[PDB]
Amino acid sequence: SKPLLELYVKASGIDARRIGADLFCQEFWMELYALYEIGVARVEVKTVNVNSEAFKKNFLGAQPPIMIEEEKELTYTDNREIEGRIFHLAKEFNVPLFEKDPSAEKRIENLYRNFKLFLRAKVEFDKSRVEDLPAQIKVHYNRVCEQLSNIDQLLSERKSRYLLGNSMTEYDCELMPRLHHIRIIGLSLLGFDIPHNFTHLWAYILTAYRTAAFIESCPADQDIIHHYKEQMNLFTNQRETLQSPTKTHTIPEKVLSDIRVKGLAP
Amino acid sequence: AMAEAYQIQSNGDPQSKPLLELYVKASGIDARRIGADLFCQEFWMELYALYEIGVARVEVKTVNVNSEAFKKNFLGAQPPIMIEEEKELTYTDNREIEGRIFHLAKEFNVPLFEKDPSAEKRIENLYRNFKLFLRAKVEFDKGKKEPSRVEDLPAQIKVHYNRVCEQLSNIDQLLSERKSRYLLGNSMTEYDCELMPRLHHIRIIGLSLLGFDIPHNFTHLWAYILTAYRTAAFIESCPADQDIIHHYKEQMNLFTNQRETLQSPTKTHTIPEKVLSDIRVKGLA
Ligand SMILES: [Ca+2]
Ligand SMILES: [Ca+2]
Repeated sequence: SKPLLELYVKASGIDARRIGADLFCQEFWMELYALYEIGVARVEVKTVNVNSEAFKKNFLGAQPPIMIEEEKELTYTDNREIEGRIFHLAKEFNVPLFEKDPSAEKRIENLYRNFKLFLRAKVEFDKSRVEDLPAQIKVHYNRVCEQLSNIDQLLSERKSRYLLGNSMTEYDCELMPRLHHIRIIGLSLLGFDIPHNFTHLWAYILTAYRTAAFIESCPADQDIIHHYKEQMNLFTNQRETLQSPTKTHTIPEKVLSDIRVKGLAP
Repeated sequence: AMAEAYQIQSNGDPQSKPLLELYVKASGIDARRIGADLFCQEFWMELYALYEIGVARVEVKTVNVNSEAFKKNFLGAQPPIMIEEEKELTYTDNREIEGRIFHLAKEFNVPLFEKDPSAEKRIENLYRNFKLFLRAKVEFDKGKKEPSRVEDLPAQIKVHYNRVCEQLSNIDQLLSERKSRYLLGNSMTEYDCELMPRLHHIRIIGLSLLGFDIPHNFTHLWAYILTAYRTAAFIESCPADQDIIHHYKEQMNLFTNQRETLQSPTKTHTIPEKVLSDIRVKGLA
């Protein structure tokens, strides 16, 4: 007597059995998990290879995320449609999953925008150590750090476990995957981690790594790395290809100590 | 506001108003031609509404989604994508693109966005049944040199066609009761930006591939299609017939020979004769 929603997510380009690193797939999967956890929806998630013939013919060129509600004969291929259906369901069963917060919206966009500029600038430059970067590349790195600081500041003013309060919202479903992508790509491709002095931001990342919605929907490190390399036309050798999948959900020991001192975790 | 209007010296530079660039999926036959992506046409129509009244500057550019530069520049995002360079902003997600256009429409008192669950259901139900019929008939005709006529189809294929006609009929009925130029009233809204391209796709694909026209007795609907073919927002953003056909062929994996690949592009915006008369004799145009 509760709706079944099937979510199609883009598969890893390395192994089509593994979930890929599309951020919009993780956003909706997180939302759906939040409804699933509390018995408001039935949810199946399926991986798909977007280059496949059956995929193209079945969705006429739509890309994941795609959500299906067969009991209603409804296919939601557009992100507006998927969000609207999940919002309707959240609202129906009084689940506080959606809120409007222009501050979060701006912080999220601006962080990832600067991340993308830095990723491209540094990869092209390296075709190095961040400390040694010349001004014209280093400025992109600094701007990423500035946005990370801004979110640290926001979390520090709010004193909240999640971005808007003590419960998860659509904005965590967007920011947490972006932060984790920033970490994984930072450490592997760019030469940096999130600055250790941003204790609130790190506490929020710990919160992500303790949130079942995030954990269950999180791609392996190798699949995050391949996602960006593939779109950037960066070669991935077979050693890399064959790496057994891992999920790096660790916090630096000194950061964990700082989190305890300031009381930023349970 | 007039009192206030007398107290504002708002500048007269075309470069005052926001510049929004829309990247649209190109034709897979000739990448210089606009493709048939329905979300691209929806937002282009909305941008044109704002463009034509001087609310925004708008440029449109076609892209081969398979190009290395496009993949690298937008990290896998697909058209439609909207750029507002002067704000350093890139809207890659349809929620973001709509959000920005919605904001601007509101800010300048433009009645472009409304909420209507009648309209939203009718649009979805029409295109859903069209897609079912497209897929069912294409598969039925596999291994035949001459395609089947719709009138000869067995019940489990023909039902999708009948459901298409039912939904077209439902929309005709809604328009007849509303007596409006556009779907919701006198002004183009986002729902027109969704239905008019869908209707035109259905008309072109019906005549060219599936063996049917939008029924000629649906006079109010045909009047609304005529409205489309007289709305600059629609006309300017409308792909050529060959690119609409190719769009569905390339995903339905159907064969495009050298000839229709070399077919010179045309845009068929023609109402049937008796239908145009019916429209005139009811004053629907
Ligand atoms: Ca989608
Ligand atoms: Ca898009």
